[PDB]
Amino acid sequence: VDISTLPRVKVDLVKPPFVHAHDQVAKTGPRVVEFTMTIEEKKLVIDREGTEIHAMTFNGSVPGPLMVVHENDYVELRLINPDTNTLLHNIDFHAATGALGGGALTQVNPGEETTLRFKATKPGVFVYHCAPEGMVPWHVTSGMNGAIMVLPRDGLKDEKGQPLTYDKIYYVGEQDFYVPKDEAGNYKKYETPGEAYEDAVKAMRTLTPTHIVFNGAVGALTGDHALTAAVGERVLVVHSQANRDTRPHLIGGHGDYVWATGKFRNPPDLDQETWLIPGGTAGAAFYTFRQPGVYAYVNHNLIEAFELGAAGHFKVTGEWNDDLMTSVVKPASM
Amino acid sequence: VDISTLPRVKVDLVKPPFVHAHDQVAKTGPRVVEFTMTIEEKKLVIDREGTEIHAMTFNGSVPGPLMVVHENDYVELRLINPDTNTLLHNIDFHAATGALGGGALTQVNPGEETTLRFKATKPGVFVYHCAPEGMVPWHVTSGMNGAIMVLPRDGLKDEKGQPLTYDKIYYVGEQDFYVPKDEAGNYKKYETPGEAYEDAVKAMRTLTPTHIVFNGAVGALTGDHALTAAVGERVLVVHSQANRDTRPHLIGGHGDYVWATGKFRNPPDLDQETWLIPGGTAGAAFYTFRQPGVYAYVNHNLIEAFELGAAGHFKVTGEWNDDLMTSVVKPASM
Amino acid sequence: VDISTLPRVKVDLVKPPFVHAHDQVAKTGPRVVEFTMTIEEKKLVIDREGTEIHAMTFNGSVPGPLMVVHENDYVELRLINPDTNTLLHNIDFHAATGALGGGALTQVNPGEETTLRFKATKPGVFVYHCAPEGMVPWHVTSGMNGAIMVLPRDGLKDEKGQPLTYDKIYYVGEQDFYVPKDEAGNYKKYETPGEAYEDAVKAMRTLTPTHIVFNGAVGALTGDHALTAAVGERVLVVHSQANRDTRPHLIGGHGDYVWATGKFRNPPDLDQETWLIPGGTAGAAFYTFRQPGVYAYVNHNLIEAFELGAAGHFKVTGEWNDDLMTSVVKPASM
Ligand SMILES: [Cu+2]
Ligand SMILES: [Cu+2]
Ligand SMILES: [Cu+2]
Ligand SMILES: [Cu+2]
Ligand SMILES: [Cu+2]
Ligand SMILES: [Cu+2]
Repeated sequence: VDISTLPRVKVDLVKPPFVHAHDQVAKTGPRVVEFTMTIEEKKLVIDREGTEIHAMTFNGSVPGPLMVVHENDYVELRLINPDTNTLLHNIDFHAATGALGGGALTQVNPGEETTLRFKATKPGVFVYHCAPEGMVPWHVTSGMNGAIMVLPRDGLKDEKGQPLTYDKIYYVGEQDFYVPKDEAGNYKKYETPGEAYEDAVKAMRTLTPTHIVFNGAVGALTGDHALTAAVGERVLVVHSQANRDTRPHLIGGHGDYVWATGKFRNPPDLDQETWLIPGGTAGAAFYTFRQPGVYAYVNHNLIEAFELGAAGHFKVTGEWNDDLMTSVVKPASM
Repeated sequence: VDISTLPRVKVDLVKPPFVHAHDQVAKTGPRVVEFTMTIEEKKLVIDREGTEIHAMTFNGSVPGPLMVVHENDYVELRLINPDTNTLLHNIDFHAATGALGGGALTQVNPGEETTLRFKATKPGVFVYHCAPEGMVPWHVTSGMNGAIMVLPRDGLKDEKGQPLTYDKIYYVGEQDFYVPKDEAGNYKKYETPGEAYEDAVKAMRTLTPTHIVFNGAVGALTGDHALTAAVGERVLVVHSQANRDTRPHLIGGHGDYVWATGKFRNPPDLDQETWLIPGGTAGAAFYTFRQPGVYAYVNHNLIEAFELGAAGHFKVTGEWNDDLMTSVVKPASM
Repeated sequence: VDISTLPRVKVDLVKPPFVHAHDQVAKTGPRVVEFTMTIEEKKLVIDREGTEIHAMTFNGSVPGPLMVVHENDYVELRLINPDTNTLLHNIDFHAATGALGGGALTQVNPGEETTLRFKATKPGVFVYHCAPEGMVPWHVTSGMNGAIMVLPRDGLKDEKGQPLTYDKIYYVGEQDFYVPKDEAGNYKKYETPGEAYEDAVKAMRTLTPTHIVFNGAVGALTGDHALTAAVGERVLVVHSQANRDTRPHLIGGHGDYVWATGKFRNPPDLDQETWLIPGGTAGAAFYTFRQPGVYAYVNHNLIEAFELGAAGHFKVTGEWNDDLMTSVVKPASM
């Protein structure tokens, strides 16, 4: 059908871990869904020590925002590279077919913009990332990645084909950073991107992240920015990792239904404690909360979680179920 | 139903890789299944060189013992921290719902004990581990982890819904250790836990294990402690890894039915050569032996297996099947 | 049935990434399928810098060639170790049952040969590799591994049981090398295998590959050796990794049907962006091309892909579909 005959809808994105408005079950026929993102090179402080890096972002955040469409919609993205940036950038959608996911068509120097359209022919959560030829892992591991969710037109389904409807959704982007270290182990900083590049390559070639964070920094999804839920709410957590495997775990909960490799035509795995999201993938986990209190949500390499940054929190409201768990004898002498 | 009306049964645990007595198919209604574990901080020699570490254990072993219940039983654990220990400990069950898996309710100083109860609402094999706030990966990577199996009340089923009944079960706990090294590469020892802690953190932050072992030491599941089976026996191998991914493989065999991420509501994967158990998970593999002789059971990063310790053996009794395999021409000149 | 009554067919192998002739659906009853491989120790240049290693190969290549049979055929392999080699070698088939996959029966010194037969009782793609007791990871990580495909007798099937027929097949072997480095970071070379062995062990124990390549070298599956396809062709890519996990991704495409852990009795995963092939496994991905142009095929740890070597290309012929993807506004000022 002629694409100029289709409805157009403009999305206004939100910063992760929040997700822009959308309907689970498609309330219209196929649409051209219009998005705009502005690339921002910016300094970011990523840890409690004050370590500051030169991040490369879509729309000012690490991760980039979650885009949401339905299967067989068209995604039309206007990608802007303002002249205040210094580098060449582009975008590759793992949801898309052809031209390196769009990367071959979206190369923008500072001061340029472009508009890409693709048909979202496969349902699932997918990574998107910058990928300039010859500099790909540098851009991705500088934070230049996010995700897109392509919902089935009739929403999510369980392993038996019955509906799964979330009440809340969050997007956790997990980022491995490779901050270059001197021989004593202290981070180096650099005066220009070119002067940094060889030691970024050197740091990356060790394959050992210095930091692994959610939402761009140690502690970002804690305190006043903890995720929230109520007992009995159905929550979908989309989780991406553009470059290394991760093993998400909700401490005190489960993934009731998990698409570990993120593709909704497949039945979910049930009752997961932990699951493996391969580097280069988005996964999604659905959970109905049953207990109030604090939860941690981690990469279950616990060194990565608690020493390198890959941990966030939920604060859950509601009543405690002593049938599901109780302290019979509280800690006491002997 | 009122929990005080339920039967109580006391389990007496056994040391891994053996598993305490149980019935695959539940012979009673739901029960409160009572367990006791005593925490033991102890020196352990982990390799053939004599490297000795200060391990932190549940019940004196690495891994902690396998607990076995059925779905919708209640697990009631008395956790004892004797005054001969020096540290604070607790326990998080990945099988449980709420309070950080129990960790928020089970904090015991030396000289204290506690009793936790939870409902085992989801069937599968699950990790349990110590997780004291601010010291989590140190305790887990000191050996303070084990697993619990929550059987379906009607036992295990194959991908078609027919029964799978094991004749024997073993529990392989796989442990990544991070023994601190000086600049020359030799292990350091320490005089107190506090004096060790920073270099343990430093060692962990390299993300590179020094040792990866089954049942607490290089070679533990070999020789007089090799696993055993007979041709035609059905064996379930439960395998856990609380902190890093592993890729188990039976050299000379297969996983006929594998729950790689350990959750029995899902159909197993058939005919696996190797499978991925993510860090923070227990998996289970069912195999019917068809050939006698020696088998190795490994993490199939073969460096991890054969240089770092992640290898055990089966000794299998019975008759050789030349239809399945034979040497047509034995090795000879030309 | 008496094996001497069965047909014999001799296969003539081809060098990867190509695959010898075969029929998807079995056109005969069960056969003894005869293969010959000659071990070759040889120098190989593995990167653009000219780094040369002493590789250990089956049939002169890294990976060894793909062998193809059907379920319940017998594989009969004549393995030759010419006297021009210096080491002991053998072979373990993950497809086989008993005697360490054949390794216990196939130990050949230089100047010896042997013939092994096994029944291919399970359908899937499987690793094969050398595994001499006490030297296993050295041989495997020197390149001495390949794969075997055991097709179902009625060919491949989708998640619904309908046929999947490929038009083309390729075999990508992915190799992690551990070239020993001095303290300055430069590669060492060695005068004999014995003089190399300790530092190979030392290099392996770091767990950090120096190189991760497809088809034996950086860039091997590019340029005049890029993989090829046409729009509308159905392609199966078999991918093995004998020692470390990998996360394959077709840049600009998908895995339409993926057996990530390689075993065809299981339904494939649909619509994958990226998938996890555990170390010690072969996986297979089926894709129907929809767009022409250049694709990259990578391990989606992009550092591993673009800095360490784990990247190849497809060149795809045919017409561009602007409905699936188009540049609406090409990159331009503002
Ligand atoms: Cu960029
Ligand atoms: Cu990508
Ligand atoms: Cu502890
Ligand atoms: Cu845990
Ligand atoms: Cu060899
Ligand atoms: Cu193997």
